[PDB]
Amino acid sequence: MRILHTSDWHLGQNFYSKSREAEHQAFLDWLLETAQTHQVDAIIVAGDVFDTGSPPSYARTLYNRFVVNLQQTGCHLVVLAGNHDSVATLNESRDIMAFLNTTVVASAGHAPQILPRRDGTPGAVLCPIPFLRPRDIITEKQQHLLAAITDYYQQHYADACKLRGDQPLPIIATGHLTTVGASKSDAVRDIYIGTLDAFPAQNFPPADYIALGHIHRAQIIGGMEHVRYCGSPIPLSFDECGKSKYVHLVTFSNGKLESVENLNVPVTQPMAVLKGDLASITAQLEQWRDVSQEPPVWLDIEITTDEYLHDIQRKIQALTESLPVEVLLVRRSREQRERVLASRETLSELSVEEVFNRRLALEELDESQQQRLQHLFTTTLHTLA
Amino acid sequence: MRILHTSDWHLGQNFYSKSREAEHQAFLDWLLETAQTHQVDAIIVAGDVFDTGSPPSYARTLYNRFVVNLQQTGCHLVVLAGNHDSVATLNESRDIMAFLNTTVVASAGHAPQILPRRDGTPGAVLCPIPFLRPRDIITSQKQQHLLAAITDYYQQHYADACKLRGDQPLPIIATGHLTTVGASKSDAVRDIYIGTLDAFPAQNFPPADYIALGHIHRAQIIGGMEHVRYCGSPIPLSFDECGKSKYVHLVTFSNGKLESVENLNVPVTQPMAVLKGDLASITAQLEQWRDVSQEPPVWLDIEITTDEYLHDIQRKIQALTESLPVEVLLVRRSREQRERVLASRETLSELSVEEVFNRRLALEELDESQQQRLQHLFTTTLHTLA
Amino acid sequence: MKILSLRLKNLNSLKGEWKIDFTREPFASNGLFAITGPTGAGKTTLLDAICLALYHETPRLSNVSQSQNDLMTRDTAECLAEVEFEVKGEAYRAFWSQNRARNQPDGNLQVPRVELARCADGKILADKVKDKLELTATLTGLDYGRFTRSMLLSQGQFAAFLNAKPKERAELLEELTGTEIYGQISAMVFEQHKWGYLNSLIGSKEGDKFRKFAQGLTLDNLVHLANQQLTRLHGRYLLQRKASEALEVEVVDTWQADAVRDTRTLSGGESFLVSLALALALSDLVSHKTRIDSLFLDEGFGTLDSETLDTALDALDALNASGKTIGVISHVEAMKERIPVQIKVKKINGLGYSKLESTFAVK
Amino acid sequence: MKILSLRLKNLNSLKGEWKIDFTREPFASNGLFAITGPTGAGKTTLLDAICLALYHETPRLSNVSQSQNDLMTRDTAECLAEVEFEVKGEAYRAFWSQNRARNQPDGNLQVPRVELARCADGKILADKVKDKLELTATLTGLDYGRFTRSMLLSQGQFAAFLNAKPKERAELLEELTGTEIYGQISAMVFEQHKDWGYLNSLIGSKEGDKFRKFAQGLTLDNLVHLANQQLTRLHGRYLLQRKASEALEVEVVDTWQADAVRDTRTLSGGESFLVSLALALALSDLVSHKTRIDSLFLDEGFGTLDSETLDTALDALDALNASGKTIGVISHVEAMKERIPVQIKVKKINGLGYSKLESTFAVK
Ligand SMILES: Nc1ncnc2c1ncn2[C@@H]1O[C@H](COP(=O)(O)OP(=O)(O)OP(O)(O)=S)[C@@H](O)[C@H]1O
Ligand SMILES: Nc1ncnc2c1ncn2[C@@H]1O[C@H](COP(=O)(O)OP(=O)(O)OP(O)(O)=S)[C@@H](O)[C@H]1O
Ligand SMILES: [Mg+2]
Ligand SMILES: [Mg+2]
Ligand SMILES: [Mn+2]
Ligand SMILES: [Mn+2]
Ligand SMILES: [Mn+2]
Ligand SMILES: [Mn+2]
Repeated sequence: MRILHTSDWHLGQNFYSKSREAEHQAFLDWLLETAQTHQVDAIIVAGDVFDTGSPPSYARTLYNRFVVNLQQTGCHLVVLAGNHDSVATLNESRDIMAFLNTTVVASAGHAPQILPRRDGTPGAVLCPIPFLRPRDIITEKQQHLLAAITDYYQQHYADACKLRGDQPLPIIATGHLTTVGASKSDAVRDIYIGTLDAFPAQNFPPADYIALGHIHRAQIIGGMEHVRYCGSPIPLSFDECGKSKYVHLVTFSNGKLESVENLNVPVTQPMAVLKGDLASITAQLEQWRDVSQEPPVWLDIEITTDEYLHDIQRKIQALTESLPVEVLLVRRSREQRERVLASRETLSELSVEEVFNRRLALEELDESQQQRLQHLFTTTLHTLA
Repeated sequence: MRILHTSDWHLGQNFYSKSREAEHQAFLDWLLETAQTHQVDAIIVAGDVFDTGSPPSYARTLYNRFVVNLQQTGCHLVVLAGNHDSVATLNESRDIMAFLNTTVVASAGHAPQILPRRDGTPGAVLCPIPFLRPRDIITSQKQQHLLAAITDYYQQHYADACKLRGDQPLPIIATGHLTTVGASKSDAVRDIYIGTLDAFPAQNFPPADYIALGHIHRAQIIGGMEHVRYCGSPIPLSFDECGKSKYVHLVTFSNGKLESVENLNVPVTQPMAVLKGDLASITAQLEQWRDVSQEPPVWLDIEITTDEYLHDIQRKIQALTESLPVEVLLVRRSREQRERVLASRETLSELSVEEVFNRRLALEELDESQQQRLQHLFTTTLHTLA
Repeated sequence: MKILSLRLKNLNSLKGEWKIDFTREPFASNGLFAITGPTGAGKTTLLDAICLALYHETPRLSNVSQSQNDLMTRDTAECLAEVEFEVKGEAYRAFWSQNRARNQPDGNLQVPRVELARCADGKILADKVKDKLELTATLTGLDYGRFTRSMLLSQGQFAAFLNAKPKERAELLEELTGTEIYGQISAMVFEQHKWGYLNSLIGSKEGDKFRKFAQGLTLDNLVHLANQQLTRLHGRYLLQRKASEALEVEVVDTWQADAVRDTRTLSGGESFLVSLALALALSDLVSHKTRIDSLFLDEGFGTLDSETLDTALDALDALNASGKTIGVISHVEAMKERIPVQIKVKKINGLGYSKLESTFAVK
Repeated sequence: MKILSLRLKNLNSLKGEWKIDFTREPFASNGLFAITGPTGAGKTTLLDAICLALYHETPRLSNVSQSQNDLMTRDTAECLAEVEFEVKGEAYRAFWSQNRARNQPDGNLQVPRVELARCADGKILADKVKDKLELTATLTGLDYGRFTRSMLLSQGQFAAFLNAKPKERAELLEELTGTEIYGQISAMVFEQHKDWGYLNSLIGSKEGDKFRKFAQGLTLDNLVHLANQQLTRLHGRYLLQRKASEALEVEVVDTWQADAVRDTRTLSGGESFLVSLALALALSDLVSHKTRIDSLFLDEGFGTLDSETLDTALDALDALNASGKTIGVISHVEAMKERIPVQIKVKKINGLGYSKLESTFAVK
């Protein structure tokens, strides 16, 4: 059977006071016609459907319009819950979606269920795993929660394997978490910020497919081809190019995985990041000097040098008058702000000489002055110690 | 065809920090089995489904569970928006409710549609009219203005329904949610149209076969005409509303005209009482429940007309109500006292200095000598300075 | 005292030539409007533009002078606020300005170059900060300390009139009704007595006691109006004047057998509701001396939960049939659909600046 | 300085007698908890009990004397607040009770009685309001002013530490790190100068001041570093920065503009709440020798944030759930009741006017 696997839509996301409604509408239309054409039998969204817990009105308009236009196909939508999605909002409309060939799961502990294909035959089973809350599964700490997620996954794969009987039914699993060796971005919020850092790929149970998504860039974990991310179908935080936006059309063969076709999503609103000094910024602005693009590409100017003190935004706007581009940001860069730490525990155990050392570091000390003033200090402590 | 008519559910209402979830659950179960038994084809909720604009989780659970259990009967729910319901919350889920034999009308300006009967035949035509805001019907712009606006809106929609009826005699059922001139008003009714047009004359209504109205929480007939009828809330939403007159109206139509309006009552599951008078009258009325085993306790409130409020009154009422299965809600003083406390505008810019002098003398208990000696000493000395 | 229009330039994060006029089409009809935007959009900036243009101040920024002009927009060489306000039938136009050194985004701040004129004559009434301050204090009647408790309730300080000390409340009630002749009467009885029946009843030293009675009567009318408003917003409390010589109101708790307690023991949301009711009653008061027409709220609606916010917003629709230009400010998503006439404030792409409408730019 | 328990009785709309304990099973695990209820339910009362038991005062009512006890519940005879607090491994407890005359619901307000025991050896330490106030001021280090600056941000005044005057901030940073030796070292150089020429000029050492100002500036720089670490999740636009002045003072850096710096009294209401929450959470995580701020309670500022900012700030609030500090947040917003697992729920009882907690906290 054929599923489409996609994740991390982030509907109703606020992107520097810009609405992404046109891009989500184009993508949902495209997904409807692609699901018609390629003869798919299910669609799986693995978490982060909505961006906030109280999404706007047009976000719920988009999602309801997509689900109601899915009804004219014979398909079957499966919706998971990410770390952004509110639990009770999805649980309120749990069973009223079940009358529309659509199943949602937000809490932890749903029994794994079979799926129909487009002719009512039981095609595959899946164990739906949403984003597990650290209060939901448990009753040092990192191995505790790691083993908790591990035995949870083992338990649900055991129940799905028992449900399959002795029939040609593949196991699909879901997830919304981060794993080892993950191309993390800035749209990705951090889960288990006190407990975990990643998840080992070998802790997953073996299955015919493991559809995850938390990281918004498509990649494969380790070398296991049956375990894939999908990432967002749109750019979310300027770190993602307009080419790596894929939806995985997965097709199975007689109980085992056959193919994972990475069909790509066309771009409606392009983005562009601009780094360096101002002359290199102008040289990168040169590549739009003539082209007529009707949706203006959103820029993110990042200054690397010390030109931050000058009247930047007036100069950049005076540059970008003529060419049809649109600017969203002017900043000193992250790579500049990476190494601005340059430090620092406390002054509790820190000695007065080290306070005195930090006093001298602002001065112009010489080897006399780091031994004439320093000897006068170090004595006069122990004239009073 | 047999429709059901009800209104003013007020789901998720907060009633003095008590939830009405058990009563609404029992009523929705009862309405399911009753609409199944009597072979109803369309239920009409004529307004005020949800109490607030952001209802709780269990209220949306109740309403979604009711709509999803409706599908086994083959009925066709119609839901309107009262003066409490948020417009955008219904307008989001309109298109997804339309796939469940459920039409939800919240904005103003929907085309009148055709109900199916239970076997797909085009039974009736209804005019869905929700609570009209004072902005989506009026231009940029008083009392006669708003009255004529509502009147020509009703006439326009009735004209379009009469046109859509055509050759076949089908009943047109107009809807609505507003207050009229013969209105047994209550306390749960928030007052709509508070700046202008505090009532609506019944003769402005167009001549439809039935006019299903809301906003008044007691069963009532407006202006003598039978086909115009409130249906009222199915549960007591305040304390002044008596716990017996709680009806759903099964309306059976025949051959394009109105035949039967049957008022079938909702059984009580949470009784409530009102106790007025002096303290000994409260004790005498509390002697009623002195022996009866009653498993949901009767939420009664105390109104005290006399001046026994100022003592440790909640001590007395609590010590009385230890032994009874009662669970008193509140101990307020009196409404009728606070009716008479308004025996007092008349600002001091109008009120003369002698009138301010007169209000000073009224606080004293002065006699006619002092009301003439001190007054004449005052009333000459205004001009001797100013 | 009625705000007619408001024109500002590059004030906090607006960076333009914005001008709203409350005598144009969308404001004269309804009266009650709202200012809606996201967090940090610029909502309070339009609200302190009027207090800058009138009193050279801001609820946050105390001094705005040649030293430390902390509000004027970054990378901007100038700022100006200018309000039009009418009183007793005639109009006036206050104005305020600032420049940097040489029209450059950095430089030295200058003298603010302030003025105040009367419309329909062009006559310049004042040109210095002192003369303009005393001229507006005698023209409108109310200075800054009464403006931030009667006509404009700033963010976080909505309880400036409810929880005031008795002398500020006494000064505001002295300004609403002129009780000068009420002092002349019982100053005479201090000398006309040589009878003491009058000089015991309204017996004053310098006319003060009869003025205390007139203040008590004006406050009792105000408290009656406040309970008329308050019976819809929050039905639990009522206001009443204390049995004391100092003018103090306090709350009757109708739920707990009309037990009486002071106003500084209410809650946050309840105190917002009571202060909103009192400020709304102060607008419906009428006198021959400096009536309050306009009213601008700032915040408080976040302190109310949902099942109280709906009742308070439904009670706020009672003024669309009025001529008062009460304007409200909030960010709460329950308010953007309840109120039809809105001023929307938008952030332009996260550059840091903002803009509000297309019909409000001057150019 | 941490709060172990809290016992109150008839303090406000909370009738009866209640006791919560932060060393019991729901609070010792998570640390971050919430106090949730409707409008007027009694949420601020549980913080006014702490302020009353410690500093004989609440942020609304400036005195609770023989006269003017506007706190006690209508038609009740008496009230008492009692807190238990640990400083440096020592578990003291404070006490504050007041009775009306002859147990009558209306009578003469009598004289309050106070304890301030030690509770390890069980000895008492004070019996008057003066002795109790000065003993707790020298015991915890926190005066009532510094308490509302640091450990308890009351309703509507979350910006008490951000928008403070320089001398209050100087007193609080002087209390966090005992810097008397930094004045003592910089006292003798005034006489060791009278080479000592350049050193006494560089290390300003007249009366033990300029070196101590340098130590305060270093503590503030560490605190501002911790604050920016917290603030990079809540509101990514601003950054705190200890500005260059002779009086220690912070200001904000607007990264969304070029890098333009401006003072803290130009922020918004919601932005100022976020910056003050970040600063308070930094002051909790800071370590020192003199005094430690473990417990932290804050009233509602969350209404000023809109929907998406509230989502971001409340998602960034879960980082303290893997700690051992007892941050206790208070709001009524409907987003907070599901995002936080451990809650104290305050329920009004039937509209009588009183209220009650959950059934575990009853003293029975
Ligand atoms: N001189 C200035 N230059 C640049 N930005 C400024 C200046 N003064 C203020 N701002 C910013 O202007 C923004 C708008 O602030 P306000 O208008 O006071 O907030 P607000 O509109 O009330 O938001 P609320 O109250 O939370 S809905 C704030 O984020 C300030 O940092
Ligand atoms: N002496 C008293 N006896 C009984 N109730 C009182 C007394 N004094 C005040 N109250 C009421 O106690 C209630 C509790 O108020 P608070 O606890 O401050 O409100 P809250 O819990 O902070 O809710 P918020 O802050 O508005 S969301 C208020 O409604 C007061 O009117
Ligand atoms: Mg503001
Ligand atoms: Mg509070
Ligand atoms: Mn995601
Ligand atoms: Mn995610
Ligand atoms: Mn109703
Ligand atoms: Mn109604």
